[PDB]
Amino acid sequence: EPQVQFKLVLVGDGGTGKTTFVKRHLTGEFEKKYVATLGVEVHPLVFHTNRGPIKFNVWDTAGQEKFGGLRDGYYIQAQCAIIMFDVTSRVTYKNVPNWHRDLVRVCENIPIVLCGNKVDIKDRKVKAKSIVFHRKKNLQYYDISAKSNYNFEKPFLWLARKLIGDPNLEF
Amino acid sequence: LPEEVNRTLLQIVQAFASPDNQIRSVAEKALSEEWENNIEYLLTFLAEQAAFSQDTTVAALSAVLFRKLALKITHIRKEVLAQIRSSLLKGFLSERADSIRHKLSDAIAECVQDDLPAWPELLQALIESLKSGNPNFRESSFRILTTVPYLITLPIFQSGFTDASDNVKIAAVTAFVGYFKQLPKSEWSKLGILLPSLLNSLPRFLDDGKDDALASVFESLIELVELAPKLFKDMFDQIIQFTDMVIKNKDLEPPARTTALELLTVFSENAPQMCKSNQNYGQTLVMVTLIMMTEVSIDDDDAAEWIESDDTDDEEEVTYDHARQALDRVALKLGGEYLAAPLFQYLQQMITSTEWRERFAAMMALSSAAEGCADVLIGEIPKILDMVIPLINDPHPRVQYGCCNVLGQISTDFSPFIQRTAHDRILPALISKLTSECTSRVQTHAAAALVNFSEFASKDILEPYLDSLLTNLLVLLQSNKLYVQEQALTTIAFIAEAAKNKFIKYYDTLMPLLLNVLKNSVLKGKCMECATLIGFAVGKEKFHEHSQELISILVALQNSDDALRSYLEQSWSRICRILGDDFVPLLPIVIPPLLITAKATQDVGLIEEEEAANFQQYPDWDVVQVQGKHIAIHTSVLDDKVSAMELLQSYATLLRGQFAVYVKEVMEEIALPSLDFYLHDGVRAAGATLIPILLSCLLAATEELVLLWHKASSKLIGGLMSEPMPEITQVYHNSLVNGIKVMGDNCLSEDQLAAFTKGVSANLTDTYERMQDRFTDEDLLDEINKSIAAVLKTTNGHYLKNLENIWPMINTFLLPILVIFALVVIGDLIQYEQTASMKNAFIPKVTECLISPDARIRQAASYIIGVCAQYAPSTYADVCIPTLDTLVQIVDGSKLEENRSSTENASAAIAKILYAYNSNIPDTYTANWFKTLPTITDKEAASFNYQFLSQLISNISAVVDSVIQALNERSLTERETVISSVKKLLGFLPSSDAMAIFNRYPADIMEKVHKWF
Ligand SMILES: Nc1nc2c(ncn2[C@@H]2O[C@H](COP(=O)(O)OP(=O)(O)OP(=O)(O)O)[C@@H](O)[C@H]2O)c(=O)[nH]1
Ligand SMILES: [Mg+2]
Repeated sequence: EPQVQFKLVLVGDGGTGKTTFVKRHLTGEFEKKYVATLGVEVHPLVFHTNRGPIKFNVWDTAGQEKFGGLRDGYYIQAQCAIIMFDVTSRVTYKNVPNWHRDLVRVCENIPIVLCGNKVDIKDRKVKAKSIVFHRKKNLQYYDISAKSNYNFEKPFLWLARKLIGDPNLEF
Repeated sequence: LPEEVNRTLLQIVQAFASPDNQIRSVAEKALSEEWENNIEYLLTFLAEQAAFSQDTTVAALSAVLFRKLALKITHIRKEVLAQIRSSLLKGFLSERADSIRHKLSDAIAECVQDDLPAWPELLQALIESLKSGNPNFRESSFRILTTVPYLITLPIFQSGFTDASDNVKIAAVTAFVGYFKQLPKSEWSKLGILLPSLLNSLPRFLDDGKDDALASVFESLIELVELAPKLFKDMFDQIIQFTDMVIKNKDLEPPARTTALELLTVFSENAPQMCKSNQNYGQTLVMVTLIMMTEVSIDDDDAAEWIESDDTDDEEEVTYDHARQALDRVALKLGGEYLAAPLFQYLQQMITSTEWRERFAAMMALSSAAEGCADVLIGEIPKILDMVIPLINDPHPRVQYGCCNVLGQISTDFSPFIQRTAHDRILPALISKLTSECTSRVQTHAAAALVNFSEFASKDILEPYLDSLLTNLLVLLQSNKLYVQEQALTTIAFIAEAAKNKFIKYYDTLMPLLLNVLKNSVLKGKCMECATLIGFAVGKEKFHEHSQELISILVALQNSDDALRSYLEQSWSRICRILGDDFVPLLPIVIPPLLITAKATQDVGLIEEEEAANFQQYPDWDVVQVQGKHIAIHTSVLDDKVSAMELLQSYATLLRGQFAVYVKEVMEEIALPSLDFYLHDGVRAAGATLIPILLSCLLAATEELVLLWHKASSKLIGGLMSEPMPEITQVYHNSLVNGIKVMGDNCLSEDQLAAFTKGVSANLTDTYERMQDRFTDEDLLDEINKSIAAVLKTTNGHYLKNLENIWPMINTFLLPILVIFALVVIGDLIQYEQTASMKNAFIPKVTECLISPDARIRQAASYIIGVCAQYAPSTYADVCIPTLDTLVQIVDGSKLEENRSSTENASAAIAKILYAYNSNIPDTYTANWFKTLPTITDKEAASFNYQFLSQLISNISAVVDSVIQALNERSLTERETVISSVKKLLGFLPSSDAMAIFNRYPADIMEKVHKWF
């Protein structure tokens, strides 16, 4: 039904919360256990906007190299992307440039949102100060939390405005 | 390839794309499981597809897969590598889609390698393609040189930077920077010379109106500054002037302007001395960030939209947000020395503009620069307030909010000096923004800024402003918007510490406003907390006017569908501190949830190797490795267990006998099992402190007590030998002490006394050993002293027998911390004439200790000599009476803080000897003793001295004063009889002689003296 739909590739280090983030959108439930994704899982997410139903086909990829292997082949014909990292794990932020690099290898120019997940957790290792890759690459950045729903929709809303090219789009 | 192979692979690669998980999973198994035996065929295929397939999806995927699988090329037969190379290259030079040529180039790059054979046909293909009339050929060749910069090892790049295709230019620049990225510095000066051609190419992008492509070039240039800032030295002014020009041209789209800003910003992070040696940088940087910070509320002069929204940031204000963090970043790197001047040159101007956006911008710019420039601005502080505070009343609410922001920010950044010197200007300013005349956003932000200020302000400074603060915040409390209610409750709770007394005044209007908010988990909790803090502040009787309502909302809140839950518990607890035993009927509502949590088991489970690598993503769990295995505890759950126990313990403490109902269950299911929580010492400690408190709860209510105590003591004692943490061992002795004190006389049995001795010895032994390796140790031994002593007393000496078996250990200690220990033990021994067996083993060392240069050793020593005379009068006279002269000397910096304690025990020690052997002494002595009064610091000593003073009854004014001093210094107490003896002496003197003695004393101690005599 929705006639406006986009391939969205969701990448980032293992355990940063990518699947939890998507499941939360899909069903509203929060999954507590970590069950690594194998390769990719494709989930359609439909947003009801003031410009109609917008569908993001979310390609939830595997962050653990051992389950990835061919991840890069999922990038093909993606129209937008989310790079996720974990605000409580400095290493995930340190890998952001590698994720970014690989995505643009395939998807030349395409809107990308950088998300720092798990801001619901007390001891932040990646402080707002640290986070500046978005400035060096013109990416949109957001703090998010799959657990508390903080800025839950911001990444999709931003991408929607960008891809429809209408700043008045509202969810 | 065989034609069969092709259609199987082609199907798989096509299916590799379904968004559909089945079609694509089937192809996934097929690739991974069916396709060392087949890999060369597969690589040869995917290279063929990418090169020759007419289908775009297939061609792209194959090129991408080929590159990916190649890194998973060196182990491939050379005949096949060559064929792969040749087809990739034929593909490249044929007719292909742009994005496919890009992906071919990516795949080609995976075929060039240090260990791989030379491929001079590639080199030749690149040079030709760079001269092709097709941009995509040119662009794609640079892309290859980017990925494999070694192929590079001048007119090519200069033609590149100048190319009519933007795409080619961006790729030229990308390749140019990639060289520095990948090669060592020794190679850098070889392309370095090209930087001016590159920089000189830049104005052309603005002429053609190609600012998106400019942004990409700025991205590359940003990377280059972070690698080789010095390369830019000669043209630094030129790049500064160029970025300035871009940013000011505000018909350009944001990306060229935001990336230009980032280019500017990044010089401060990578060459601070370069920036500092050039006044142009500072001036340009401040100017451009100021201009961008005015780009707010565009096409909305009233700020209607901003006034109507919540107190979060508007993410549409991109350039503004970028400019804020840029100015902050540069200021932090360069300092105020360098930036204050250029900063202020501009602020002075913009504070006075007729455009509101510029008055705002000025506030936000100061806000951004303040921390980094603190080294200078912490002194130009009146000047800053002279600019800022006038704007607090700007006709425009966003300029107002802006001014609040600065006052908030600098209250933090220039603290505590700003609190001392500008409270008189800052507080009234912020407080005036609280009135409901102002807009919601401004009231809220001013209220926030009062928190920054209060954080580092003394209660004395805040005091005259509190009623004003409070009356205004109550009005904020009545707003219909939650972000104001919440911020108001944050401030009232921040101020509740000071206003502990000024609530009674505001109570009757505040408390119902609070109850209405409760009738936003964060809101409700903060509201609860204000409510119960106000209730404590105004005391129980006034709290009763709404206690029943508050209670019933709390009860409903706890039983409704975790930040809040920690507020309910703290509040329930504060209500208990108000209500006293009137809380009793609430227990069955409040306690059971606490019991559930406090009964969590330690949950240790086997994690699997590999699963341990990822457990790093459960932060409530912790993992340890034991042998070849890993085990995990749910640590968070056990922290919560401690939390619950801390609450149950403070319930038991407050409610005394009233808590008895819970004692057995809490004792047996919570306190005692907690002693076995081997992975978690918080638990173990909480378990131990609970024990004596539970017993004293059951005692106050009423064999059960005895059973529980026998169980609890034995688990405590058992813990002593096994416990790894000496901090915990100290808790267990403390807990035994406190238990013995609750339970009384002869509360331990013989096995217990033996098991205790072993424990003590294993603890003494390890303390010795830790210290023959080098407060923690002093304190433990302090407690072991207490438990030995506590145990001695309940046995009434009988523990003397056990005490021996460990006498060698004690004796080693005797011959400073180990010494003090031992001396203190021996004093306790004597207190309970059956120690003769040991007299000979210690008095030589005790008598030595008497004259020790260490006060603490003398103290413990003289105490021993004094206790000898008191409890073992006759088995010790050959010692006490000789040493007596030594004591008269130790007695004489004696009356000085450091050794006041030691000389007071000696004093009491001689008073003890004088008592035991009353007229069997060779009497000067008692007059010596007397000159050692008053006893004002050691309480047990003072207790004996004034008893002895009272047995005995020129030196009357000194007799009286001796007692006045002890009472007033609170060393003998509870002002509870030597006074009776003194009043009799004063009885035998006239009205006027009696009076005159107190003539020296000031009013306050004469008030007390009247109530003493
Ligand atoms: N506290 C907190 N936990 C989170 C949040 N997001 C995810 N988690 C937890 O983090 C763990 C990892 O989540 P996943 O979503 O499976 O991680 P993933 O990024 O999909 O990992 P891969 O599939 O291996 O690439 C799970 O235990 C989640 O419950 C969050 O925002 N806050
Ligand atoms: Mg996943």
